[PDB]
Amino acid sequence: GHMGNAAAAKKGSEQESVKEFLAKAKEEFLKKWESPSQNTAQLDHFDRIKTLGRVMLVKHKETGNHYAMKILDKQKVVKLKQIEHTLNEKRILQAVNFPFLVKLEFSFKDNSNLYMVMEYVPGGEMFSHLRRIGRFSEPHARFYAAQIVLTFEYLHSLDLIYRDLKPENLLIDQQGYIQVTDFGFAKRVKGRTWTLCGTPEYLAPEIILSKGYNKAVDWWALGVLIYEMAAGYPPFFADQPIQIYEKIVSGKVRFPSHFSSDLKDLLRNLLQVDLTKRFGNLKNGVNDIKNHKWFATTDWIAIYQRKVEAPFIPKFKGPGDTSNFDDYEEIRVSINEKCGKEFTEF
Amino acid sequence: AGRTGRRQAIHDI
Ligand SMILES: Cc1cncc2cccc(S(=O)(=O)N3CCCNCC3)c12
Repeated sequence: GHMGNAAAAKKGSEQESVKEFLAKAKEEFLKKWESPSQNTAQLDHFDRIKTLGRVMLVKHKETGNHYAMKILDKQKVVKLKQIEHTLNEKRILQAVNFPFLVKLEFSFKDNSNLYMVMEYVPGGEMFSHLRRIGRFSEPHARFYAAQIVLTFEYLHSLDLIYRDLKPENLLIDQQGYIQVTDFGFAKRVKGRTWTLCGTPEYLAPEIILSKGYNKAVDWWALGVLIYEMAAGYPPFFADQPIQIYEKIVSGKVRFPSHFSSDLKDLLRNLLQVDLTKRFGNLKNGVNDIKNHKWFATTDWIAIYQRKVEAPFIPKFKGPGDTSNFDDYEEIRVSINEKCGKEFTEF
Repeated sequence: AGRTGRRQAIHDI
C-alpha cells in the first residue's frame, strides 16, 4: 500500500489520539456551553485608545493589558434579524478553547450596546498581508491552512459550524500564527441548518441553492481560502454576487499554472459540488484532508503546539502597536435600556 | 475582474 508498517501504525495511533483529545475537549466545551459566563467586566475598567475595525483597541486600567473591544448596538442587531446569530456568537466564544481561536476575556452590556472584549491580536488581518504581497507561496499557504484544518476539526467535533471563513476574518499574532475571529455566523448544529448567510465568494453551492446544509460548507470554504492564499484571488471571482453564484454552482474551477498538481487535486476535492464526494464529508472525515499529499510535510502536532517556525512575523513595535490595522474616524450610552428582553442571556 | 477590497457578509441571499 501507500504506507509501510511503521508509518501506518504511527498514523492510526495518531488518529486515535485525536479522537481522545476531542472527546475531552467536548466535555470541557459542554460544561461552559451549559453554564455560560456573563457580566465579567464593565466599560469603566478600560481606556478607549483607538478604533481598529466598532472594534476598539482598549487598555485595561488595572492590568495595563491591551484588548480588542467589539461594540454591538443592540438596536441595530434587532433591525437586522441577527439576534440569534449574536447570541450564538457570544455563547460559542465563551465556551470554546483552542490555540487558533480568539479568546474572549470579558463580556458585558449596558442600556445601548453589547460588549465583547477579546485578546488583542496585533499582526493585522491576513487579508492585508495577502493583498500587499500578492500571493503566498504554497508552503506559506499550507502553514495557515493546517491551522484552519485543525480548528475546523475541533469546532465540528463540538457540532459547531463556523460559516464565515475568509482572509478578512483571520488575524496574525505576534508569532505569525492565525487567530480566527468573527463568530457572528457560527452555530451549534447537530445535523442540518438552513440560514442563507456568509460571504458570496466563499459560499458553498448548497447554500446558494437554498438547501439544508451541514458542516461540509466549511470544508468548501477552506478550499476557497487555500485557493485565494495561493493565487492571490479566489476561484469564483466576479464584480456582482449573482455572477459569483453562477460560477460557484457550475462545478467548474480553473487554476493558475503555478499551482502544484498536489494542490489542484486537494482543491478539486474540497471545491466539490457533489456532497457525496467532498473531502471532509466522507466516511474518513477530516483524515481525507490531513492525509492528502499536499499536507505530507505537515507535522500536525507540531502545528498545534506552535513549534513550527512561521513563514512571516508581523512588525510589532510595542504593546499598544496598531500599525498593522487601518485608521478610522464616541460611545453614546443612552439613559433608557434598549432591547433588554431580547438580550437577557448575553 | 472581481472584488479586490474587503468583502461584507450577507444575511440573506
Ligand atoms: C482588531 C482586532 C485585533 N485583535 C483582536 C480582534 C478581535 C476581534 C476583532 C478584531 S477586528 O480585526 O476588528 N475584526 C472585526 C471584523 C473584521 N474581521 C476581523 C476581526 C480584532
